[PDB]
Amino acid sequence: TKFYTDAVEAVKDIPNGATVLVGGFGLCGIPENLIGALLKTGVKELTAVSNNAGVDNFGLGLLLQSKQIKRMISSYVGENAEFERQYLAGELEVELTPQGTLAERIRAGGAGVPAFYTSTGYGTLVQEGGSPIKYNKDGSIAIASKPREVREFNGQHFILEEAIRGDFALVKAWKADQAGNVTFRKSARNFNLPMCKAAETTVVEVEEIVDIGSFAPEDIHIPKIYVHRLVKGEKYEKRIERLSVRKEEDDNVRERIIKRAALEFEDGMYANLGIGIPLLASNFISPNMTVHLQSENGILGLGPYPLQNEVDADLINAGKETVTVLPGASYFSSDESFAMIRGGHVNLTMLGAMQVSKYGDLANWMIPGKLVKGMGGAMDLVSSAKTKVVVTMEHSAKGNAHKIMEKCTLPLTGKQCVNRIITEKAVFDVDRKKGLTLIELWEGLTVDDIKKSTGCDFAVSPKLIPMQQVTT
Amino acid sequence: TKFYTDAVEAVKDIPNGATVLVGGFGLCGIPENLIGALLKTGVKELTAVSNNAGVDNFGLGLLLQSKQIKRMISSYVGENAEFERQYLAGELEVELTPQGTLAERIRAGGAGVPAFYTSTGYGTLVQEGGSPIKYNKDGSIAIASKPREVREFNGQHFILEEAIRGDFALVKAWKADQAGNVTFRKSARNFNLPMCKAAETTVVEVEEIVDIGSFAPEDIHIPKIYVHRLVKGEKYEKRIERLSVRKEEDGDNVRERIIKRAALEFEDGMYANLGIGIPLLASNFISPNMTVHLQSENGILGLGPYPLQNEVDADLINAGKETVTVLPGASYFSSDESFAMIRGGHVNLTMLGAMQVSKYGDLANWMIPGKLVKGMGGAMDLVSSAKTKVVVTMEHSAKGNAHKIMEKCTLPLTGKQCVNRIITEKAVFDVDRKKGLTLIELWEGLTVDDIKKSTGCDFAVSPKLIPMQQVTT
Repeated sequence: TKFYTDAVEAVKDIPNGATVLVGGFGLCGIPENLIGALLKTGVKELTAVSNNAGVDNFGLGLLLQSKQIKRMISSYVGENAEFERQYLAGELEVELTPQGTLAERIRAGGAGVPAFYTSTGYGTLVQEGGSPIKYNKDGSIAIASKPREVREFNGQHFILEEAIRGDFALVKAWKADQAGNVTFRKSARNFNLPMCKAAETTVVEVEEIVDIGSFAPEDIHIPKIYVHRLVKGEKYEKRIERLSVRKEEDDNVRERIIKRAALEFEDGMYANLGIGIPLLASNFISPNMTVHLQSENGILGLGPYPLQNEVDADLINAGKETVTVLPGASYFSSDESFAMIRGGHVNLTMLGAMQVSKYGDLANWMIPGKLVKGMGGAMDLVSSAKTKVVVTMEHSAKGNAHKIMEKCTLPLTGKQCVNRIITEKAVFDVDRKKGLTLIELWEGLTVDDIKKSTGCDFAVSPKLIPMQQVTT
Repeated sequence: TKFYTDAVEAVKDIPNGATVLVGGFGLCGIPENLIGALLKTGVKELTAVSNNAGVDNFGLGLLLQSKQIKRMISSYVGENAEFERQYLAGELEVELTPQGTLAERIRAGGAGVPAFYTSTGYGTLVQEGGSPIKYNKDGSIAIASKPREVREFNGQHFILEEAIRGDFALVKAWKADQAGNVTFRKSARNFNLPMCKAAETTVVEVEEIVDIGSFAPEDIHIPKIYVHRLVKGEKYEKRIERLSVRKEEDGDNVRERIIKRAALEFEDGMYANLGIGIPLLASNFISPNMTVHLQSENGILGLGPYPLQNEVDADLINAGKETVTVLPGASYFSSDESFAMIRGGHVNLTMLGAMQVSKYGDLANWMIPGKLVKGMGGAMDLVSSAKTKVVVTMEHSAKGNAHKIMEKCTLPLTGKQCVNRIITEKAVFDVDRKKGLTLIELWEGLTVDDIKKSTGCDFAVSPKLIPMQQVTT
C-alpha cells in the first residue's frame, strides 16, 4: 500500500472518461476528501458507478454541479435536483441499476467472474431493455438500456448480468493500519468494501491511521492486498441528510393499514420494511415479541430513532434517516446484504406499491415522465420465492382509480412476486396461478364494495373474517 | 437461532441420501462433534460436499469408515487411505472440484445465484468432462464428469458453474453469542463461513457460547440470520495433522539450485502464493531487508515461519496442512474470499511445482491416470488469471532424460497457456502464449545444445542470455 499526504496527489492521474467507483450509501461513508480532490483535478467525462448521487451540495452531487460526470450507474438518484435536472434535461446519461445487482456485478469485477445469473429484474425493463439511459430534451429516449439474456434454472427465470470494474475506486473507510489493512464503521461500509476490490487502482481515504496490530487479524474488513493507495482525510463534516431524533417521553385509512400490517409480524422473524406504512407498522410490534429488522445498506437489527446524544452519521436506515441499532446487531457490505436478501434469507419483505397485478406483478419504481428516481433495492427484495412479500397501499388511487388489476399499467418491479395485499378496505392473498382471493374485509364494507374498487375479479375465502387491527 | 444441548438432537432429522455441507480445511475448523453425532445417527448414502476427506481416523474420514457416504464433492482427497480404497474399488463416487469453484458455487447457493462464469478449469477435464467420478474394479470409468459450458467474455474463455446448496450444513465455529451471532478463529474459517449460508438447515457447533454484546457488531463473521441451529461442542481434541515446529537457533544439489534461483523471483512488497516444496523453501532466502506477503488459499494473508514449541495452534496451518505462524498485520478470511482474491488476480506471484509444461504455457500438475488421483486442490484457480505471474519450479527432466517441457502435455492439464516462466536446475525459460519459450538463463557449465536435447519443444535464445543466477546472499 502506498501512503499519501495529499488527496490530489493520490487521484492526480485519473484520465478523462475513466470509469470510477465511488463508495457510500446516501451520504453515509462517502469519500468526501477524494471527491473534493477531483474538483481540483478537474478530470471530466467520467462514468461514475455509485449507488446514489449524494445530495445537490455534497457527495457525488459536487461532481455533478461541476459537470465532471457523463455517466451515472446507480440504483437510486433521488434528493438531487441538479441531478434529475441534468437527467431529465438530457445533460447526463444514467443507467438505473437494481442495487443488489449493482453490488454483485461490482463484486464479480474483483472476483474473476465475468458474468452471473440473478432473478432480480426479470420481467422488468432491466431484463427487457428500454430503460431510459439518456433523454433528448423530450420524454423521448435518446439512449435506451438493452435487454439482458434470459435463462431458466430449476424452473425459475434469471437474467445474465456482467461484471463491473473501474479504472479507479474512491472508497471511504474508518481506519487503516500502517500495513494498509482497512476496516469500516457501522453502516458506512455498504459499497465501499466491494468496490475496494474491483478497480485497477484503488484509493482509500481513512479517518484515522493506526499502527500494525491494532486490528485482530480475523477482523480486517479489507486486507491490505486490495488497498493500492491510502490517504488520511483532512476534513470530515459528518454531513447528515435526514435528522430523525426521538424524545424519551413518547390519518385513518393509513392508521388502519398500519395497524393491520403490524399483524404480519411473528416472533423471531427477519423482515425488511420499506419506507412509510411498513416501517411505521413495526412501531406496534408487541414488546414481548422480537423481530429482527434488516436494512439494505448493510444492517441487521435496527432499533428506534436515536435520542439526541445517539445520532451518528455512520448509522442510517435504507430511507437515509439517522437510526439506532438493538443489541446483537450486525453490519455487513452491500454485496453481502443483497446475497442475504437475494438468497431469500429474509422472512418478510413489506413495501408500498402503486399497482399490483392479479397474479402478483408489482409496480412501485417508475412513473414515465414524472417519477424516474430509480428502483433502489426494491427489485432484489421481491426476487425470491422463499421470501413472503406483502404490499401495503391504499385500495384505490386519486379519483377512485383501480390500483389492483389484471395487468399493471406502470413499469414492473417484478413478475408474480406479491404474496399478499393489504389495503384499508381488504386483505388479499395472492397466488401466481389461481390469482387473488379475499381473506379479510373491513367492518362496514361488502364484497360488492370491494368488487367495484378492484380492476379484476377475485375469489372469496369461505373463512373470510372482518379485517383485524392491533393497538394491542 | 434454536439452541441445543445435544449434538444428535440437532442432526437427528438428516435424511438418508441428503446433501450435507461440511466445513473445515484439512483437520482445521472441522465440526468433530456434529460428525460424531452422524455416526450415532447412522444416516446413510450422503452426498457430502467437503473440501477434503479429513484423515483416515478423524474428520470426514470417520463417515467414510462407517460407509455413511456415497458422494464426495471435494477439491483435494489425499492423506486418506480408506478414502482411495473406496474410490479405487468403486464403492465411493467422487467429484474432484477445483477449490476456488467449490467455494464460489457454495456461495452462489446462498446468494440467489443459480450459475456463474469462471476461468478456473477451462481447457481442463473439468471443462471438457471425462473426470473420473466413479471407477469400476478393472480401473476404467463407470461415471465420468460432464462438460461445463464455455463462453468467452472480453477475449477470454470461461466455463459455467452452477450453485451448490445442501439440505444441511455442519459448520464449526469459534464463538456464538446468545442471539446466534457467530465468529471464526484464525484459519479455522475457510469453508465454514460460506457453507453456513447455503443449506436449508444450518447446524453450527461452537467452542463457546458468549452473551450478547461480546462481539463488535461490524465484526460478526456470520450474522444470526444464517444460524438455524446452534450447539456447544462437548469434545474438542484439537487434532493436528502435521506438526511443524522450529527451534530458535537455526534439498540436494539440483534441488538447492532451483530453490536459490526461485528465491530471486521475490520483489519488495509483492503478494505471492507459494506451492508446497521448492517454492515454499525459496521464501526462506528472502532478504530480511525485503518484505513479501504470503497468501494461503485456506484463508490467510501474511504467513510467517513455522511455530516455536509454544506457538503451535491447530487453528493456524498453511495450504500444505502444516502448523504455521503469522506475521504482524496479517489477516484471515473465508475460502470464497480467498479465491475471489486469487481469481481476481490480486496476488502478484504464484509459484508452484509441475510435472509437465507445454511450449506455450500449458500446465500439468494434478493427475497421473491410474497412479495419482487426489484432486487439483486450488492449483487450477491459482493459474486462472492473466494478471498473476505464474512460474513453475521443477527438475528439467524425468528419468532417462524423458522430457518434462514439450509441445503438448501428456498428463491431464491444470490450465491452458497459463505459465509465464519455467525454472529448472539447468535453465530459466520465459514463456509466452503466442511466441512460445525464450531461454533467458543458462546454468554455468551447460550449453544451449545441452538444453536442446533435454527439451521437447523449440525455443528461442535471448540475445541477453546470462548464466543462471543464485542467491545465498
